[PDB]
Amino acid sequence: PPVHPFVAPLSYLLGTWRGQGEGEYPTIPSFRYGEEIRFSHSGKPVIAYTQKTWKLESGAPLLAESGYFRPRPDGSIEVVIACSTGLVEVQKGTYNVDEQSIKLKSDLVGNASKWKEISREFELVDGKLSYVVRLSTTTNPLQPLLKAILDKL
Amino acid sequence: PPVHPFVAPLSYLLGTWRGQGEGEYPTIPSFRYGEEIRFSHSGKPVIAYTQKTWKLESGAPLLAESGYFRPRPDGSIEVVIACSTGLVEVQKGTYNVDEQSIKLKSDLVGNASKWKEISREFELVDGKLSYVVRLSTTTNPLQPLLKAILDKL
Repeated sequence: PPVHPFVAPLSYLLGTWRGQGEGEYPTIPSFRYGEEIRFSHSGKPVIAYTQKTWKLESGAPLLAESGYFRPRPDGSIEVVIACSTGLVEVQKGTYNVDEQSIKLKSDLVGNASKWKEISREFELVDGKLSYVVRLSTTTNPLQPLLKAILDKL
Repeated sequence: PPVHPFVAPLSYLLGTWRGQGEGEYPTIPSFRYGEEIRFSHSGKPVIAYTQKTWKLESGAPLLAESGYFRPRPDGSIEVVIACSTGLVEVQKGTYNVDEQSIKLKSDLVGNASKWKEISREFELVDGKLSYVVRLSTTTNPLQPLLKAILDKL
């Protein structure tokens, strides 16, 4: 399967990333986690995304997500994600081929009444995949929650 | 690892299913598709679901979806799904251990303005997994869209 021309600008994502991150939020005291993310494709104008996080010290599973990245040649992109916690997300924004970055704001957060906005920003930095996830809640404004850096395998 | 007691009632699902199905809807002329579904778990109170469909005759990929089945011992169950078409779904309902059936109605259909409600009912019949997906849209009431029957591999 060749990479679809719609997906070609993001082909640096494709493969298996592994690394580690940190969470902290006003409500949640800080923590570290292992993370693995696989981007794959089947020759269509879509990238499939799957992800898992585990306890850094125990290797005991925490969360999983899966979804689909849908980029379009005008630089816009939508991402739909389902989480093992029972949450769904519609994410929208842009990608920049120069910066090899992707900036997303939730258009919808579903099945999580307390969580308002979620943004996710990816960025290839030094050949490693980085992201910041931000969360806003009923009571707390939008602010970082998760930061990670992963090596491509 | 080993089956969480919450997932235990649904352990028949676990594995890879392969079969075919049919789509028809007032707007859409009838079509057939090949379909593969994989239910798996990592010992948590959740079943991961991934699915793909392809053209019966050509073998060309059509859609894919992924998400999570979350059953609870009160017989209730919640399913979240992300689709390669950029849709998300929150499904809610019940499973019946006697009938080996699962009946879900969407609590939310996300990023698909014309589609209002999607119901999904599964049933193990004769060792085969079979389902009906129902759709209502802005102008059409709820009615079958997809019917499939899969063999466990």
